[PDB]
Amino acid sequence: DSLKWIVFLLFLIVLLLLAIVFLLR
Amino acid sequence: DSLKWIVFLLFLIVLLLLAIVFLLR
Amino acid sequence: DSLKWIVFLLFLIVLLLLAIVFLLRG
Amino acid sequence: DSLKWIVFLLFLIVLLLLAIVFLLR
Amino acid sequence: DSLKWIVFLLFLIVLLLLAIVFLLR
Repeated sequence: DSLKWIVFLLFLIVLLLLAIVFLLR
Repeated sequence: DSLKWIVFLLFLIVLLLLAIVFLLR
Repeated sequence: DSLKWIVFLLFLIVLLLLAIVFLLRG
Repeated sequence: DSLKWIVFLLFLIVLLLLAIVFLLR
Repeated sequence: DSLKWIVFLLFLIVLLLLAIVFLLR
């Protein structure tokens, strides 16, 4: 489907923002 | 529910972006 | 419907990204 | 429709991320 | 079709965030 990929990409975005916060701190 | 999943991930994204804003400022 | 909440959160995200742009500018 | 606004906001998010990348480069 | 555009923009956002992480590291 496509909503599954949308959710997975949003999860990847959450992970990448977590990593960005880690690197900023 | 898909839509519900998307709202929660976007809320996490908003929280992380607020954290990034306050880490920059 | 959750589409309204999705649009609200995306609008907040746009605002926060503009804030980040301005913070990186000066 | 709300899908058009979602696409528009995502496109603006892409533009803002491009601006962030350009500023960081 | 708007879902294809949404997935495309989300994938581009993921790529840009990966670039931001790779630039911060």
